[PDB]
Amino acid sequence: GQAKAAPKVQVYSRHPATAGTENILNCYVEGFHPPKIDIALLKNGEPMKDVKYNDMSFGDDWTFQRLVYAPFTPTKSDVYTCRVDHEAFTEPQSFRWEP
Amino acid sequence: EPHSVRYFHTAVSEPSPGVPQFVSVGYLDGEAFVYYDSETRRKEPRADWTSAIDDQQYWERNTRISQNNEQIYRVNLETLRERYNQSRGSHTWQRMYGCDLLEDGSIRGFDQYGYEGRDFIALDKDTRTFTAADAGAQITKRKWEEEGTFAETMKFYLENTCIEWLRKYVSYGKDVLERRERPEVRVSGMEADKILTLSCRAHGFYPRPISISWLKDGVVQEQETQRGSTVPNSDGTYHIWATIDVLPGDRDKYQCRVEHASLPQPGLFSW
Amino acid sequence: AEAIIVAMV
Repeated sequence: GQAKAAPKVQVYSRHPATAGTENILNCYVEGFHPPKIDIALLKNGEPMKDVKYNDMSFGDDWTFQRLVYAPFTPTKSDVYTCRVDHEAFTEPQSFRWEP
Repeated sequence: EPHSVRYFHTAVSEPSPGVPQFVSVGYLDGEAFVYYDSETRRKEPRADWTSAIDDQQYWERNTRISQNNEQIYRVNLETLRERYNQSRGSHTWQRMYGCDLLEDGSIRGFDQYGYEGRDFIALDKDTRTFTAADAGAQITKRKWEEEGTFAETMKFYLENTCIEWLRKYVSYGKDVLERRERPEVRVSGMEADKILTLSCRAHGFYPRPISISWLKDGVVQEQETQRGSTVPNSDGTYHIWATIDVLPGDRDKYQCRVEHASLPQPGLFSW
Repeated sequence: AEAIIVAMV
């Protein structure tokens, strides 16, 4: 009966990334239904500080969208990923930022 | 100069972290300006220009409406659970409505409802009927139609009240709606398996509409370019990327063409 | 501004 739609996830930075510079890291999660979801921004697998969550929205196909974001200073060492858990997945999924 | 106001309602039967029982967000031209959820139970701004609203009773009047809407949708979720003969559990009720004001002054309006993420019922405002997706929805189609009140009322709201607030909103939001922010482009490359992948990223453009193209010597490589969807930044600007797989040899033949209102001519960008 | 009339299914 219920729609079961899995999200697709884009990870990206507010500005072109240059190591050592102040930036904002973005995770955009779209296309999921039902709206129950867990979205996490991870620094080297660990939880990041100062994450915000803009208001959930949705579109004409009724599926939901959410922007999770956090300030960060990217470096050549660190690995930033977005971890997304939702019942249309078989298991939590990870999405990698590319600088 | 077209403009839209839209309100999005989400009501769930079992809440979860991030998902209140009831949430209403108002959008002006796709940017948010009012918020209400069932945990704080007050209307609150989401854009600073809402401080220009001169109606003193605006926030308290709209709070009570939202408090009505959450009471009624709790009831609607219950009605639909019995109608569709469902168990108690996680369930979703959703509604979009609003008006558009087009370039020539004409107007459009919409009122769509969705249950469990599928269509349910939607207003055809210019025949004053509803389209039902379902036999379950036809029960609602009949109730609203035989009573004969609701379609005429929403039609009046969409064509009238909604458009009067939109003109007021568009005027208050003048600075934010009209700004232009140039995209900041970087082109990146990666050779894997004697195949070079070229990536174009446009960061921070406003307004939303943008066209991003990969060009081999000025010719569009439409069926070879893989592009992302327009995605929001935290400041109200947007982001988009487009990649192209090429032969490492042809490499200086490729240019990324970004077309956006902030640029007097399309920007050409090489690696 | 949101509509005053309520939407009872």
